[PDB]
Amino acid sequence: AAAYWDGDYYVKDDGSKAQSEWIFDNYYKAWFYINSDGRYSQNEWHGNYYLKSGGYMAQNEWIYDSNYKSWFYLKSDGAYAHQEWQLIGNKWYYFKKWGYMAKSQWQGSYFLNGQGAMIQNEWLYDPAYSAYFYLKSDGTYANQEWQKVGGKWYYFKKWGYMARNEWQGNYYLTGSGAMATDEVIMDGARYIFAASGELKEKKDLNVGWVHRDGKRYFFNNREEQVGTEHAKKIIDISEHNGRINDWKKVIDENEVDGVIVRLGYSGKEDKELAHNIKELNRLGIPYGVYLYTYAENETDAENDAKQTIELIKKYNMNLSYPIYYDVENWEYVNKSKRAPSDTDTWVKIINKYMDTMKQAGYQNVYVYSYRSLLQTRLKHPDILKHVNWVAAYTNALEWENPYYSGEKGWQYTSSEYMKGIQGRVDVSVWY
Ligand SMILES: C[N+](C)(C)CCO
Ligand SMILES: C[N+](C)(C)CCO
Ligand SMILES: C[N+](C)(C)CCO
Ligand SMILES: C[N+](C)(C)CCO
Ligand SMILES: C[N+](C)(C)CCO
Ligand SMILES: C[N+](C)(C)CCO
Ligand SMILES: C[N+](C)(C)CCO
Ligand SMILES: [Cl-]
Ligand SMILES: [Cl-]
Repeated sequence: AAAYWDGDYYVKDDGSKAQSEWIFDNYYKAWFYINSDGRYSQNEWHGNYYLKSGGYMAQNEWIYDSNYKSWFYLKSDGAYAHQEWQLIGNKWYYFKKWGYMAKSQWQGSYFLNGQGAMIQNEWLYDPAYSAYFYLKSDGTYANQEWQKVGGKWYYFKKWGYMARNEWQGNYYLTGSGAMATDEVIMDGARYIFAASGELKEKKDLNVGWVHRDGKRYFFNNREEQVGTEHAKKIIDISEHNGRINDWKKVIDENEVDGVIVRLGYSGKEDKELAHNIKELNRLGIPYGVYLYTYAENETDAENDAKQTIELIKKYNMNLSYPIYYDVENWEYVNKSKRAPSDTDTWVKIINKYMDTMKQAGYQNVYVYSYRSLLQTRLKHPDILKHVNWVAAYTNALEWENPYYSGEKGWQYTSSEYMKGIQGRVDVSVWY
């Protein structure tokens, strides 16, 4: 025996201490870097190599470096992988310049997940491109082709963008991207598809707001009249519609009878509320208001009512339509919290909001929600008695409420285009 460790120092085959050099220890079967001070490197990098705790050079292994806040992979010769792909534990990883593992990002036509692994047979919504992509079996994005995914057909355009609300040859991609296999009503027409997706027939329809025999009516997509000649066209607006440049233009050109204006959501005022109220008041356009709730309990509900009342007085609101508690299956952007799923909690929440508003002197207060929620979570006599504005973007509402009787609204669309407004608009028929 000749060469040996002496504390932090290494004595070579001769009598001399190692200095500024790599040594291979046959006992450990490992490489070590000895520094200019004669001591082994550990828990640190030397050029392309990482020396682990105790000095051992990393080889064929992952290292997480807390200083760089990144994973690195040391190859068979110990050098860090960089600007290259590596197959490790039967998954593909990509290493960027300086060895940083790619994560939650594209590398050309491939996408690396939060763990660094190349994704395969997976949907990806990328906010950076504002669209859906599908990573195929080989990891590359679907491109200028059909893919059958989860038992349904989707079409991918140039650069991988999932087709939606559009045609591809004889096939129509619906809003979810899924190929139409039934019927689609659009363009004032009914499109009938084979179960296999090819268009079979188009039939023109009597639908929407129609002026007929000297009067105006609303027809649902089943070609059924909703209400009478006095049916009203009500839009609902928020900061999400942007700044409305010319309110009078919107009203006249689109024959709009009234507006429900977003107050905001629990704890925050809508950015366009001040402007919208100023203009609607100035022009004497009839309006009501709504608040999107993130309530979890009666305390939140009371706070919602307090907020509502504060805003009404602040902006001198003149309410021709009701105050609406907009109740949906809410979820925090960060997913930390979501709406209570039980009916009894919502009975408490909704009635606390109503009671608080009523005690404050506001007697024209109702609930808005979606048909699906009203059939399930919100299906209770003490909730339904307050519901007179229902959303269902369907061919007919086909929903009865035994607990409310009187004037009511059906929000039949969130995709209408109107003169004087940028982008899509929510519209209701009031009857
Ligand atoms: C491997 N060293 C000898 C350098 C340290 C472990 O005792
Ligand atoms: C090159 N080293 C000596 C640093 C180790 C094995 O490649
Ligand atoms: C691996 N890094 C390049 C990030 C540091 C070592 O030189
Ligand atoms: C170590 N990674 C998390 C980077 C990949 C292996 O699961
Ligand atoms: C290594 N690549 C990612 C380029 C191909 C594996 O499918
Ligand atoms: C999928 N895109 C082509 C749009 C970007 C990533 O390569
Ligand atoms: C594209 N998906 C099928 C994942 C849903 C779209 O909303
Ligand atoms: Cl390297
Ligand atoms: Cl619904």
